[PDB]
Amino acid sequence: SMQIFVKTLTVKTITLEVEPSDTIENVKAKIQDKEGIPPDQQRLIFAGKQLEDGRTLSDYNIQKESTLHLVLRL
Amino acid sequence: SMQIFVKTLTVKTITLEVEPSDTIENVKAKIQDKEGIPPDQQRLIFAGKQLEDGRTLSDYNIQKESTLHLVLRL
Repeated sequence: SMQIFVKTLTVKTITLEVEPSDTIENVKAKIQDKEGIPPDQQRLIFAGKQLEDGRTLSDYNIQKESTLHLVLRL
Repeated sequence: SMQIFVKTLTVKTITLEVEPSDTIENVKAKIQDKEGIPPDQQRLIFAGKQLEDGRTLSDYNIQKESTLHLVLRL
């Protein structure tokens, strides 16, 4: 009869396949391919630091099964 | 070649087909059908007010194409 919309906000953990030498920028692109989030809205955080696009995961000693935090720009 | 995890707060907006006389409990039942969230783990919000199970969409003046907000609770 009638349609309503429900906007949901959940805690979600995504898994990515990466190389220690991938840049933060390449990681944001992989997040886009999986979530449809453009890279310019993505803020990636590890151990309290904002991750810089032009650096690699190894630059931040992001190892296997490390967990990044993704926060979106408003 | 490694696996990493990215934890994010993800926004998903769902559409529901309802009648103005549907109870909130009936609406949560439809959310379960489409997202698999049981009604007691659902915190359903309209216009900043938490919606009560025994009340209808009309009671809260929820009209066509209205948007509700949902977060998960234990």
